[PDB]
Amino acid sequence: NLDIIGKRIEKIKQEHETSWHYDQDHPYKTWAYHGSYETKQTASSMVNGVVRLLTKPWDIIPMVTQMAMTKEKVDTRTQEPKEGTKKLMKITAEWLWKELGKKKTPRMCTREEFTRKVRSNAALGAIFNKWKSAREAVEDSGFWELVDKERNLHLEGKCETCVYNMMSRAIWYMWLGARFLEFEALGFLNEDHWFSRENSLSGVEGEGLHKLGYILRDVSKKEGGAMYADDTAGWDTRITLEDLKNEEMVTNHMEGEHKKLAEAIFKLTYQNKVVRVQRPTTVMDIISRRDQRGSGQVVTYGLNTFTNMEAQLIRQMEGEGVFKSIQHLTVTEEIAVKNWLVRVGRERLSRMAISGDDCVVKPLDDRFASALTALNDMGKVRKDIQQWEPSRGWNDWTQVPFCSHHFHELIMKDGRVLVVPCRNQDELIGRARISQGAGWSLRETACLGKSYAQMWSLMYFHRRDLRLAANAICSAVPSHWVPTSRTTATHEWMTTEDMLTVWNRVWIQENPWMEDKTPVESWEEIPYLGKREDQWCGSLIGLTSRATWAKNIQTAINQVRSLIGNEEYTDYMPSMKRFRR
Ligand SMILES: CCC(=O)NCc1nnc2n1CCCC2
Ligand SMILES: [Zn+2]
Ligand SMILES: [Zn+2]
Repeated sequence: NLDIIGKRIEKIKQEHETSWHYDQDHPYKTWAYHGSYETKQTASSMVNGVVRLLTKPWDIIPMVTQMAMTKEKVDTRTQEPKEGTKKLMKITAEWLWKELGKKKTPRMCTREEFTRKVRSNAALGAIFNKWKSAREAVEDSGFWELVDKERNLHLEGKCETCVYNMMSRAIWYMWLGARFLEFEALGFLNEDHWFSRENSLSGVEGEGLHKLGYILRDVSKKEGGAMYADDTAGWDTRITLEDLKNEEMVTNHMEGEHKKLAEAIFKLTYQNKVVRVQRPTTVMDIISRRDQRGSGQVVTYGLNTFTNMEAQLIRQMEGEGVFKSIQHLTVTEEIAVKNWLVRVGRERLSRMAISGDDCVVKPLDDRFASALTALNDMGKVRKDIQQWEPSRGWNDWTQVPFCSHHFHELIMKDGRVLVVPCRNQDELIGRARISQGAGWSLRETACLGKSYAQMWSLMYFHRRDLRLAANAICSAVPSHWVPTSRTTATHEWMTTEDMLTVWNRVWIQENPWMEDKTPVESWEEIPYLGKREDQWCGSLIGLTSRATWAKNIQTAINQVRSLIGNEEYTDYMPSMKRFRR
C-alpha cells in the first residue's frame, strides 16, 4: 500500500499545499481516496464540412446526424477467483508466455524509436506543463534528465511521477516521461509483433481489415461446433490482481536492466495505481487501486489479447472435460491440463481470432456453450445474457461479429473470390463526418476527408453509395494533397499512389488467399454486394434522395472545389460505368 504509492501522493500534496483537504462527501467506494485540491477546466466532436457537403442525402438520417451531437462501472469490484481457477490461469499463462517466446526475444525499446514515434503522430496518450507538445519535450535534454531521475528510481524499486489522469470507455493519460518508461520496458510486445497470427496463432495484430474475413473463414473450415463471439461486460474493469500477476510473468523471460525496468512497470504502475479525476462538486481527486487495466492503450491491447487467449483456452478446457471443478485442481488434473496444452494447445489457439477483449472461438463441439464456471469465476462475465444461460453461437462465419464488422463472400465476374469487411453504412458515413480537435484549416479538413474516401475505395468498394461518395471526395480535393489523420491495423489507404494500383496490391498481388495474380485493369471489374444485400447493410440505393445526389454529383463536387479554390483537381467519376458516357 502507501509505501509504494505514498511518494507520488506526497509529491502532488505539496504542489497544491494551498488547496489540500480530505473531502468527506467523496463519491468513491471501491477506489482508495487520499485527498482533493483546486482546479478549473474540462473536447466535443466537430463536423467535417468537406465530407458532409458530399453526403447530402444523410443530412436527414438521424442515425448519421445524431453521431456528431453531444464511470459507475470503473467504481465496482471483482471477487478473488477460487484456488482451482488461480491454478488453471497460472499453468495456462506459464505455457502461453513460453509459446509466444519460442521465436521472439524480449528487448528494450529506444529513445530513438520513441522519438521517431512522437515525430510522426502516434496516439501515445500523454498530457500537455514545461513544454507545449510531445515533439518539443523529446527535442530537449532537460526532459530526458527527468526520465533519467524516474528511471533510476524504478531500478531502486520506487516511483515519484508515474500518475494516471482519467478522461463503456475510460482513457488513462500519463505524462510523456511515464509513457516512455512504459514503452522502453513493454513496447517490444507491439514493436516486434508478439500477437501477430504467425507468432500467437489466435492473434490478428498487424493483420489488416482486408485479412480478418479470410482469417474467420479459415477458422470456419475446422471441424467443431458453432462459432462463439461472446462480448465481456467492461473487460478493463474485470482484470483481477491474479490477471496482472500472470501478465507480469513475461519478465521471467527477460534479463539485466530490462528485467528490472519491466518488473517496476508491473509492480509500481499496473499492480499499484495513483489516478487524478475531475469532479464538478471543479476539484481534482487523488485515488488509488491495485486491480483493473490502466496502462497505455498499445500495451493494454497486447495484455488484453494475452489474458483473453488464456481465458478462452480455459473455457475450451472446461467444455472438453479436462478438469471437473474450479474449487480445486487435483495433482492429476494439473498434469492433465499441462498435457492438454503440450498435446493440443497450439491447435486450440488456431481455433480462435482474438483482438484484445474481442474474440471468436470455434470449439471442438458445443459443450463450450454451457462451460461457464471458469469464465464467470475469472470475472469475464458475458454482456447482454444471464450469468448461467448458455452462449448462442453462429452457424455461418459470414454472420459472426468481429472488430465491429461482419464479412461477405463476393464473387468477381472472372470467378475469383473476395472476402470483404462490412458494417452498417450509417456508422461509416457518420464517422467520416466527424473530426476531433481545434485549429483545422480547410486544407487539413479536406485531407482528412480524403483519408476516409481512400479507406472506403480500398475496404468498402463493394457498397454502391461509398464507392460513389469516395470518388466524389477524391474529385473534390486537389489530386496531390496528402491524406492526413491526427490519431493513427495496416493503413494502406494513407498514400498519394493511385487507388486502383493499391487495390491490386492489397486484394490480388499480396493476398495469400488469391492463387490467380492477374491484375484488374479497371474499377468496373471490381464487384458490388447484391443490390438487396447492400440495402440490408444500410444502402440508400432505391431512394429518390440518393438518385438525385448520384445524378447531380458534379454540382456537389464543384461546390467543394469553389470553396477550396483554383487548385489542380482530377475527375474520378468516369471510373464508374454510369458517368462513362
Ligand atoms: C467550378 C469548380 C472548380 O473547378 N474550381 C473552382 C475554381 N476557382 N477558380 C477557378 N476555378 C475553376 C477553373 C477556373 C478558375
Ligand atoms: Zn514511476
Ligand atoms: Zn454487410
